[PDB]
Amino acid sequence: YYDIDDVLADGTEFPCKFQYDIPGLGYNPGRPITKNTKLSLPLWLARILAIVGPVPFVELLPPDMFSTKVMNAIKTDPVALDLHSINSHFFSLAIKWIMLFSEKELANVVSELLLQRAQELNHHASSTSTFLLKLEEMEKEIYKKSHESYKDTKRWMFK
Amino acid sequence: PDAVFGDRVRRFQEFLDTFTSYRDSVRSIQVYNSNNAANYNILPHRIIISLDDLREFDRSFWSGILVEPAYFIPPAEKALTDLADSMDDVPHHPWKLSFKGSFGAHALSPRTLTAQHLNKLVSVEGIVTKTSLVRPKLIRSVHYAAKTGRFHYRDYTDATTTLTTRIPTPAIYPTEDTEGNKLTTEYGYSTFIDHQRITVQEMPEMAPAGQLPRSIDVILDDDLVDKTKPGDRVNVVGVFKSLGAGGMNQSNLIGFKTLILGNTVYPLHA
Amino acid sequence: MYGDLGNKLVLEAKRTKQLYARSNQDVNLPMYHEDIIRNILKEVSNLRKNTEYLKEQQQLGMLDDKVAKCQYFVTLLCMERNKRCLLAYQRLRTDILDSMAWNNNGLDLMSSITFSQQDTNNLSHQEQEYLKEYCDLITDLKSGDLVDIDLSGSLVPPSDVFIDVRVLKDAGEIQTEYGVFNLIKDSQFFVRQSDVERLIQQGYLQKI
Amino acid sequence: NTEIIKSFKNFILEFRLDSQFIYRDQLRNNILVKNYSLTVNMEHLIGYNEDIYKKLSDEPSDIIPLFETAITQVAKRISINSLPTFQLILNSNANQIPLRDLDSEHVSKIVRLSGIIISTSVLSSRATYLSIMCRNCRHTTSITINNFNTGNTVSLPRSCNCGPDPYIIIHESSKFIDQQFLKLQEIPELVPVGEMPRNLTMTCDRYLTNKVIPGTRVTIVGIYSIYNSKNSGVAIRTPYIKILGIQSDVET
Amino acid sequence: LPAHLQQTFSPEEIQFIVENEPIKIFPRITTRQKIWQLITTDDKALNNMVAMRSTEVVLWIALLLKQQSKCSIVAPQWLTTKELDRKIQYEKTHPDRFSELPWNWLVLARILFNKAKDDFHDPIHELRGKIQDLREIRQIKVLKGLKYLNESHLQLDNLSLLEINELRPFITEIMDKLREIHTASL
Repeated sequence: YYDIDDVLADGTEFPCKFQYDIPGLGYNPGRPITKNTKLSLPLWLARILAIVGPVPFVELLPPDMFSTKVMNAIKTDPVALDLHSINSHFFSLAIKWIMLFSEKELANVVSELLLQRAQELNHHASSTSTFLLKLEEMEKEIYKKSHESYKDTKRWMFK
Repeated sequence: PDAVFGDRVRRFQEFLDTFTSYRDSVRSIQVYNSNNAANYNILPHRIIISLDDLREFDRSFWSGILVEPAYFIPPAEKALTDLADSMDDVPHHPWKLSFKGSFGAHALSPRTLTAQHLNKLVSVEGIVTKTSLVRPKLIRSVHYAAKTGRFHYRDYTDATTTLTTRIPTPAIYPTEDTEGNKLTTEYGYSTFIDHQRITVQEMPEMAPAGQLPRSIDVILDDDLVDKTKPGDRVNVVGVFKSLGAGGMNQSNLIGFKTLILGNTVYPLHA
Repeated sequence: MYGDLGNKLVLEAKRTKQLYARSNQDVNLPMYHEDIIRNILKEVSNLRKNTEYLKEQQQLGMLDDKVAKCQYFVTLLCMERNKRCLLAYQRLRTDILDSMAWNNNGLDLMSSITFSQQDTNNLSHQEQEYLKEYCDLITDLKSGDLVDIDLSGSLVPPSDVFIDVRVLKDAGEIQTEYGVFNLIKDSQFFVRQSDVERLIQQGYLQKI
Repeated sequence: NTEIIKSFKNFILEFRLDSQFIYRDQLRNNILVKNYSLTVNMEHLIGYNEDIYKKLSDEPSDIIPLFETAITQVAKRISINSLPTFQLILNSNANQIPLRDLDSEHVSKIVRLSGIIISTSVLSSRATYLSIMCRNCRHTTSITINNFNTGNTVSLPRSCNCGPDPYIIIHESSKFIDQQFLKLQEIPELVPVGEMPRNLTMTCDRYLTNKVIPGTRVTIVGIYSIYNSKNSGVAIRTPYIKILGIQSDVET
Repeated sequence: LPAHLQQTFSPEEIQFIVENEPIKIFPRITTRQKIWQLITTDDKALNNMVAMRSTEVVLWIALLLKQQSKCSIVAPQWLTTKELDRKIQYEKTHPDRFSELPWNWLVLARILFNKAKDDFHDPIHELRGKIQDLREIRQIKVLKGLKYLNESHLQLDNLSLLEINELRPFITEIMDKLREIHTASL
């Protein structure tokens, strides 16, 4: 991690439950943490506890970010759907979720959402918009990398 | 009718097996209409269809409904009733749709309307504001002559029909068949439905800076009468029809009132 | 409230990347935020206090327990998470101090300790000695090329050899190299682009 | 009617200041955003040709709906299905006519003025292109109206004999637009020492709706027209300004 | 540390590459001899010129001599109202291709029209009419050629050098996110 977009992605919370019993909690009541207790963990922490354990410590239940509501709302209209309201980050997280789960049915949905928002950051980069409010924070980098390249070509062609 | 209806009804016969759970619930309506007759000698005919298998059967029919619904709902209307006869043959009546919806990009609040959202499936929300009264309405009239035997018939539909428009019949009183007869209007055997117009405006919390609220008025028919109290937070789904003449018929400023022909009026609590 | 101080230092650093990005310079780097550093550095002293605490107790009471090996596997991690938020911040503050010593220091000045980077207070004691040695690393390079003495500036490609240069309100008749200029206010020139690029960067002659 | 399109179709393609030409770069960047309009500065018409502005200044009600179809034949030289009729928004600065002195001479003339907006209205629907069928013959047709002169200037015909007005509008295949119906009061620094401040009522087209909040200082370029509703005299009309192009200030 | 853009060419470094390709001039200073010399490193010939007899120099010298009016830039083969009409009517009847551009397509239409506007045949509404027309036909097929991008391969058969240096940071930042989904799912 030297990139600041990579560090901030780990701080999100995931509703994951336990399997064993631990006599200590750095977080408070009742230092023996009973099993079948559900907590929300940061993704820097619940990413190495899902492997090291044959039974690992953490069950890693699926969130609402990839529930059937969101997976149905992005097959209807990928353009006018909010992505700044879910949390804030989508593409830096849904790559991390695929590697720890190896699901071949999510990678055929994000690869179609990404094409449909790609075709409308090339239209609006031709020099009065609401598309500064409903973009993903991974797309606001390439929007400021594209709109400041068309501007420096249209500047040069006319004096 | 054409083949435009012809292939269109047939493709809605492939919607009975992929999601055959809808074909289960038609029998459950036919269950309560038998067991109520077993105690005497309640349920409507409205089927909640999720707008979720239509992405997984035909994308050229799912996007067909949300663009021009006056050409795909009345085909899917008559396709449902013939399946609502062939499975249930023991007893001797619209069978309307619902569209649960999985709400599309037409999720517009009633401040942003009327421009290009005519003839679509909007999903409007807000706070109900008038709550008018209920009156019946004629649809079918069966006449009867007792000098020559047989019954008769007369269809009669207004401009606020199911979805389309046809030649308007100002049928005041159908009488006087091609004989010497004084025909009789059989009440009881005729059909009557209920009619109720309510007006809904936008929510004051999601309002812009200080202005007047802009309301829109929605017609409910055949099932949703006395569903919501005034002053409730209501989500509604319908078709943004626009009827009336804009002063071009009276040979002489404003014109073309708009309405919504609602289906699902669905109370929310948030 | 266990690694929350990582999420307050990082979002503090994201502001400075977006003052450099669009159009403006990062003249006046904001401040060295130090009170959130001491709050992070207090907790890594406290998380060392437990891993030596369990080291004596695992040889007396626990006796090599696998459930007790989890605390060595959890308290190791929060040392990493606060290490990464403390290196992402002090690399981002480094490259802006790398660019500022690479654009407007050592350019027709040849010894510019003062007169540039006019804060000299928003940097720590350690970041103010890193910079001053780094400018002596540059002048090693410009002595073994002789392409041009101080190869630093002017990454604009050359065109239009003779330009018009209008004096903006700075008297002094200062220049001695390649002739005196006899500089008076508001009087424009016709000179070649080789002798003015050493003065067009000082905020001293306005027109190209 | 004829060939005045080609005298305007060459104006959009060939108008050019020093290096970068404007009306093929303002027409292209207003299609990618799906904005569907154009902004003509009115000084650039008379620098290019005077015979065009001579027709536009005399009889504006019959020529601006000819320029709206001269744009939509050019946007099919750039995009290559649904391209509607474009809208023309124009602005200029000659001399303000104050709100008190609007005689009977300025009927159907381009007039700019100023004032304070009192109130707005709710949006509505006007028809552009509608489809008609007869009740007995069932002979379908299509009437496309594009001109705007509020009640009735183009209506249904009387035969395709059959009865009095056998025609029905079909609501399933049409297109519609918006109207706004403002009101405008004169600025109180042109003081009516013995009078009350008067007011006028405007209309707005599809792309000027919901642009201005009540209580601002605007400058409005429009056609001073007339309409004859009975909603108090003999052969009396009523005045109103068909807005084409509202140049408000910075809203502040 | 360049740190401005650092991964593309800025469009003042594109007029630096196109100024290394030769064209023809009609000179107006002889300096041949009869029976002091330009001794530059990269060209080092054509000291010997005759008044009004064509020779071939590199392009960055022939803009030095136009500013003093001791030369006259000839037209290339494409700045012709008879030649650019075939390269337009190719574009309408083949909606998949790029017709042909001499790879200094846009750049040699800028440095010639601003500086050398006395040597063509009527640039008013004959050459700035076509070159803006041929940039708006061409910028449709680029916009329809991006609905079809994938994560392994692409073909862009004949594009200029300035229609690419505005299009790198859009494609290579999106196609690097379609690679990291297909190979992260495997």
